[PDB]
Amino acid sequence: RMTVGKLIELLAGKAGVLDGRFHYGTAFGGSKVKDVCEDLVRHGYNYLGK
Amino acid sequence: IINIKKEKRETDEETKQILRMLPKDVSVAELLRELSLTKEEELLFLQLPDTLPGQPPTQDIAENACTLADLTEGQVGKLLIRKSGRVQLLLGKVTLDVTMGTACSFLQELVSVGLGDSRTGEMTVLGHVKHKLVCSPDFESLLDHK
Amino acid sequence: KELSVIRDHAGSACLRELDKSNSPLTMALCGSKGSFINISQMIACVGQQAISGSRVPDGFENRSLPHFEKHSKLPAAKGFVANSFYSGLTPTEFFFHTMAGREGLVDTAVKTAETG
Amino acid sequence: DDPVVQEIDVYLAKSLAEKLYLFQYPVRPASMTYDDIPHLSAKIKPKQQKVELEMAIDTLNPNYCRSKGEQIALNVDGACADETSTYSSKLMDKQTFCSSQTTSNTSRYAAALYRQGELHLTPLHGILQLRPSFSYLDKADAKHREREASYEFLQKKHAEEPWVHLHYYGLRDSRSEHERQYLLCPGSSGVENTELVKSPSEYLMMLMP
Amino acid sequence: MLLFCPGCGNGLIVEEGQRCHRFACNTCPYVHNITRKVTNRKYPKLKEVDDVLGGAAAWENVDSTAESCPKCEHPRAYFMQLQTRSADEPMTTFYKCCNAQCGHRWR
Amino acid sequence: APIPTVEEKWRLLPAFLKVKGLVKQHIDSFNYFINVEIKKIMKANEKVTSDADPMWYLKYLNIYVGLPDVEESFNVTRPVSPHECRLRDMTYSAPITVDIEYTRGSQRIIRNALPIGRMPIMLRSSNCVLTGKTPAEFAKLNECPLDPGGYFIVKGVEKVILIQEQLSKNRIIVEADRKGAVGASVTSSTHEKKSRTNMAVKQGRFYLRHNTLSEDIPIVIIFKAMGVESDQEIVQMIGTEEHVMAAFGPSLEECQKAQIFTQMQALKYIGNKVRRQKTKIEEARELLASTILTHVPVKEFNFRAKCIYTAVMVRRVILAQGDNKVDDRDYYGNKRLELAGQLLSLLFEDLFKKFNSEMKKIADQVIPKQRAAQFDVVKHMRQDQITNGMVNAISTGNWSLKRFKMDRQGVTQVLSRLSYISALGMMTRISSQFEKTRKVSGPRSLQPSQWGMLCPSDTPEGEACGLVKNLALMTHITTDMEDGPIVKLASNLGVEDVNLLCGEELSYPNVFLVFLNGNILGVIRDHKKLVNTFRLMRRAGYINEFVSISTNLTDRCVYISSDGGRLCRPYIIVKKQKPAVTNKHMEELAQGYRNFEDFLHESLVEYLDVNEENDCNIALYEHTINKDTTHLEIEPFTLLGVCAGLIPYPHHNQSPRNTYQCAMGKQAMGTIGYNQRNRIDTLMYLLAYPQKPMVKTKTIELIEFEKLPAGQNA
Amino acid sequence: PGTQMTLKTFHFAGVASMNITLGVPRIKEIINASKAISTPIITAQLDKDDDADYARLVKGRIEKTLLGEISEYIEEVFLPDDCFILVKLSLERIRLLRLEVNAETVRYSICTSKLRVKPGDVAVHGEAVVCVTPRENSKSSMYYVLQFLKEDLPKVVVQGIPEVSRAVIHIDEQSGKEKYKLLVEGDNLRAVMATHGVKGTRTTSNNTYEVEKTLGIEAARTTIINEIQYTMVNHGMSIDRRHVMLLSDLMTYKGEVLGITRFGLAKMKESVLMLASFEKTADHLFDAAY
RNA sequence: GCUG
DNA sequence: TCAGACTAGAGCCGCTG
DNA sequence: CAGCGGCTCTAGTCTGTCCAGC
Ligand SMILES: [Zn+2]
Ligand SMILES: [Zn+2]
Repeated sequence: RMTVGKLIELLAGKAGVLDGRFHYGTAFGGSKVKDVCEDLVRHGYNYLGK
Repeated sequence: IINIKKEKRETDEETKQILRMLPKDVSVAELLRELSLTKEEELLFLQLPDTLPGQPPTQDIAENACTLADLTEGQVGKLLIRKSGRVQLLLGKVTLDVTMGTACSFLQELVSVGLGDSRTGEMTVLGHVKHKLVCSPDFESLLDHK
Repeated sequence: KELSVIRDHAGSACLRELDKSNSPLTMALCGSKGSFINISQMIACVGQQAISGSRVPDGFENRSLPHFEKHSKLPAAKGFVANSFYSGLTPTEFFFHTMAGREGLVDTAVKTAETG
Repeated sequence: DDPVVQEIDVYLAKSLAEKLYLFQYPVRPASMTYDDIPHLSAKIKPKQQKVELEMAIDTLNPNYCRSKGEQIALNVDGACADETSTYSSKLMDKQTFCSSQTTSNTSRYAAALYRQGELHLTPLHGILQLRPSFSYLDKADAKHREREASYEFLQKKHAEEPWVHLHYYGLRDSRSEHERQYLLCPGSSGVENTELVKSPSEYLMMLMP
Repeated sequence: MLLFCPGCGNGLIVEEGQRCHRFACNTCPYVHNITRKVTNRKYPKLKEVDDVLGGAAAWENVDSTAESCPKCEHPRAYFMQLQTRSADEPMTTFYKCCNAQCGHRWR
Repeated sequence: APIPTVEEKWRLLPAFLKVKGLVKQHIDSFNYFINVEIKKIMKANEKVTSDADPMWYLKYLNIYVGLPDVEESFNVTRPVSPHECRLRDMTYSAPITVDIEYTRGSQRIIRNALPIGRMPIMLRSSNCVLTGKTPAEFAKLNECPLDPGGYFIVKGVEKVILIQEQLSKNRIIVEADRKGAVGASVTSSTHEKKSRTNMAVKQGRFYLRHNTLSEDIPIVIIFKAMGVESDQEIVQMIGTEEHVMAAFGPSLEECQKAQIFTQMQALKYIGNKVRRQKTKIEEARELLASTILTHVPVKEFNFRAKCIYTAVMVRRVILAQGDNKVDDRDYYGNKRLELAGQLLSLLFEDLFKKFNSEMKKIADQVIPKQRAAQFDVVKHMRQDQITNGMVNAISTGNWSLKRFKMDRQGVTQVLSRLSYISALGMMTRISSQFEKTRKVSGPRSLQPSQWGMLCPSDTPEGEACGLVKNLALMTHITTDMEDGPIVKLASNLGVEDVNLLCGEELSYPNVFLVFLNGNILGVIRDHKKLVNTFRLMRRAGYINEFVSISTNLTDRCVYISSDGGRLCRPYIIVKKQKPAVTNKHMEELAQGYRNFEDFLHESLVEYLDVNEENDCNIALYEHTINKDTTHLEIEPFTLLGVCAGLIPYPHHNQSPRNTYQCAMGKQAMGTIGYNQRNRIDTLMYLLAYPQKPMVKTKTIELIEFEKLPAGQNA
Repeated sequence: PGTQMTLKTFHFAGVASMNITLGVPRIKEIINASKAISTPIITAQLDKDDDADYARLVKGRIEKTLLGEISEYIEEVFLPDDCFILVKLSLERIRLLRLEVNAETVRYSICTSKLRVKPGDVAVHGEAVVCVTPRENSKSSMYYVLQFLKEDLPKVVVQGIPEVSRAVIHIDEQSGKEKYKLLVEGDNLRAVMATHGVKGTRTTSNNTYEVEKTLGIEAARTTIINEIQYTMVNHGMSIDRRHVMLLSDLMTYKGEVLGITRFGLAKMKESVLMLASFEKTADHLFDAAY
């Protein structure tokens, strides 16, 4: 089904709950993977959520 | 067979199908041909805007339309030909633009009709009309100024 | 052909470097779900979007959308999506993917009434 | 872009402003002119302007099939009556032209007699299209039909206006070279106009209320 | 060709008179004697195309080669992909394989 | 160097949704009905006169629609709120009050407020009690500030008039017949008559067809009946190229076989073909003046302006055989959208005419029979014709108006309350015209013309696929303009009256026609100066901003459209590679110094239309701006609509997945509103502990979904 | 399988041209047994298949060419003594396209079904020119019928088969050989079986009605088998041959190819209640009463 | 109208 | 909405006597 | 010189368009 957006929503949300943010998922924009990967490692989780 | 009553081939500029054996002009070129190349007088026929920039003089009105029937004889304006073929009709403080109208190729006759008597009168043909001019307001300049 | 050749070349490269244990690769190899097209389409390059077996027909006068010049027969003007689903589709590319996709719903609906 | 050529003065003439008509012939090319053709009558109604003309066509020229001309004249007119008759002779002598009116108002149209260095405008009272009439064929059918055997109100309103008859003076006749001078206006070379003093912003508000 | 009467502007027809063929009006006496050769060439379009077709290069100007089919595994191939049925949430492909001219066509 | 960016440009979208969009499309049609169109209906029907016993007459002076009221048992009346109507199962309606002038022997007796019926008042319109309230005062009315309105309450059920998609009347379609011939047609709907007329080439010769003719008739006879008698002037209009003449040739050769050489003979021919509903001449002459091509005006039985139009049709059929440029009905410039107010206008005109004719019947019975007393019609003004005509049509959804041969069904639906999005979603739906007749797969496809107007993804999955569609977030539907200054401007921009010329000019390459709503305004040379100047006059506010102008260079016409029902969308104006909108302007808008209307006036933003963005070149982003760009897209996420705006990262998903969420997201359990506990409904689902989404669009913030969310983070 | 056929594209019968119906509309066309279908295609094998010069000759014997396609002009001539329409043949283009036509043959292409034109009225004054002297139609027409012929005379067929819209050459790609087969998009199988230089024993047709009319019921029976199996294999379905065999035997056991329509079922099935429980439920019950 |  | 393969008619021309 | 007759052609018309749930 190639629902890659579900895979990003899980990652952006996880980086969001850990620092009190709502990450945006707007079409043709939104918060990028490169930004949320660095939020997870700052809080001690793996950058790809595994 | 009569050479002046041949049958009409359909494009009126191209009437001659049987014989004894165009590009488009621009208003700068039309006025240049009738001044330098040929001194002969010619009847133009021009379409002015619905209102000219005047007031009807003492005509008892309301900001109603102004037409050439309301004005008085004399000089009414000046016609300027500029470089690059632009032509303007300066008809007051305002300048109106002048462009060539549709190129008619059917016959047009300019005629007087005078009912000099109750039931009879004179009809007189003053000449043929070949070219049409269109005058329009320059809405870009009129508006840009204000 | 040139575009489709670029798509084929970009797909082989991704598979070569994908490590064993990549879950998507496993499901393609064992055939349980997906295919090497699907992997290549979400990693490397979404294909030419095709409607009724052809490039996107002109739905305006001599062009597909007002964002392209008239008579232009370039790849992106007629439905070539150079992005993958990871990189995200551009406004223009998304519209093309949706259009080719919508031919999906249209065909399924037509078949049901007749096949019955 | 300076006005490097032909600053042309533009004058206004009113002496013909209630007299001048533009006639035009949609089916006759600009090279075939009615200047040679003898005209036999001119008719007008001065209000609800509807001009009619009758033009004579000759019969000794080769382009006239006299055998067919005798037949069509015999269809239209009873063979020997001649009290009322479209054609006096046994042949079709005349073509009649019937006008259609182009526009109700003509206020914005002007004829422009160009002369070297100056232009002379004159208002038009009317613009008419003249077409060859096929009514004679209908009359021939009506004579045959009798032998064999709202538009109503509006036409009766146009019948109230009495016909005005006009003498026709063609382009060759000296009266045409005479009256052509009344398209000019006597005036000084340089006059500042009392009218047309409005500004661009007053003019824009006048044409766009 | 259309030719029209200088008098009334109806359409002329060709007929025959006592000395010549004539263009003649149907509604007025006007006739025009054909004194000399007059012509009108339509100039239609020839069926030039010869068009041979179906060459192998005209078949394999599509992307795919050196892939694997589930039937005969040969490299010289001709692939196809569809998606236009959204009842099929899986993808749709069809393949042609013609190195040994085996000619499979499956899903 | 890169082209610089104005990052606050997205703010133009909240400033836009304050006035247009967000279910305003519905409200701004109903307001236009009850504040102006109800007066035009009365104005066209202002007098009634009994045929028997003349010189006695009833006159309508003015009409009012009033405020919602309930009529109770002992004739007490009190104002009512929308929620009391939901509970008690009654209709939320305001009394139509009219003032009349009439004869009781004294020839001017007046009444200043006669109630003749009751009008359903759509919520959040200009007469609803909710409009202009504060959220603390919605609480007294038991209403929710977020509830969109745009719907009626009729007998206690919430009913939405859906947006109907239509074809544009008064436009020359050129299309292929079943048999592969090419023809043309123009559905000539006017307010007095709708009719279709066709141009057929059934044997290589052109015939005109109409339902009032028992057989279709050669077009050269119709030209002759309209008084262009010479064959030359006909061919001059049709065209003077050799192949156009060769194609029209066999049609002259038909009329010359019959004895049709004269107008009277041609009118006699048409007379002997007319189906009977003076004989031969006037049942033809009136038919050409009034029913064939009825949208083209003939003033005093001058047919010149109709001859030019029927020549344009024949020429387009000829040039569509040589190459098969048949037109597509699927282009949205051709499509038109009919909203709540334009349907109710037809229904009320039918009801008001049946009211006057019923009252005329009453007068005709009693005046030459009953009594010497000069009876007053006031005693016969039974209200039930108006009230029950409105309420039955809205409740049942069938609009059988025999006056205009219309028999639509399924016009209204019950507003869905499965969730907040299910209600707001329904308010943007666009039902189509075909209505699932058969599997066509032609209009079900996503046409590129839908860009920014209709949502790509939000369509049902099922038999309705591609026939039910939803508006995008940033679209506007025009109303009908006054039409006056467009003509007065165009006649000054060098247009020439088509009556002053023969046919031949229409076949010149340097001559373009100008059309306004399908009625030719004349011809022009230098169309580029016309189109540019007309756009300048629009930008500076002299011409109304919704008037679109565009060029078709293939068929040599300039079109000016001022009719209502066409989708507009705002764009930023770009001149010489620089966008007009600036960061300072966006900052001023945020401060409130300037508003979206101010941007339109200063020529910073203008509304393009689907026929006009055919001409324009639109950059998506500032870095895509090239030498020949005319407009810049404000926010490209507004290509998606309301329901698709819930999806996080939809551009990372395969397209069918987005469509399914647009169905599922209407069905999710959630919270209907703040009044949900004081609300009694047939079936209501609520989630006990709802949470707002951890990842959200900007669209979620615009529609305020995170105030009453539907879901939980798992 | 009809529900699995997604109405795919990318199918052109191997010739980058000659589009075909496939999928559900092709199965529907076969089982309806309609006498005409969309794009009927005759495959003609050439006997002297060695080289292209022989293919283009016999292609030109089946593919239609009109008189206007080989004439460099057609002209009306009006003279004082007579008037006629004249056609000059472009004998250079004849000599290249390898057609067996000249002025004397074009006299035989005309005189058939063309307003009763007399043989005398057509003359062959040189090897490149023909003249058609017009005559009064004497039925709903005027002698000025030259304007009919001036648009009609080019569209007369001088050579080939009238039902064939086009033909194309196809080339194999196997390494072992190279031979040219001829694909005919048209609907006269008998004529293509009988032109000199087509191997008539090995040409076939899509259309079961053409094969029945030309080759009998047993060749039509095999064509139903071949065509259903061809359509199934292209969409990657597979059916055991015994099912398509039984379907074809069912449609041909009464000697005529009967459809699976209501009309074919009324010729196969005797039972009133079977017939009345499918379609036309009123008419079958009143007929059984009568 | 929507689900199947 | 879109064929669709039946059922009469209108002829048509040309041998068929 | 005239009359059947079948052809041939318009076109006319009635006949379908998945299963089921709520
Ligand atoms: Zn004539
Ligand atoms: Zn294979």
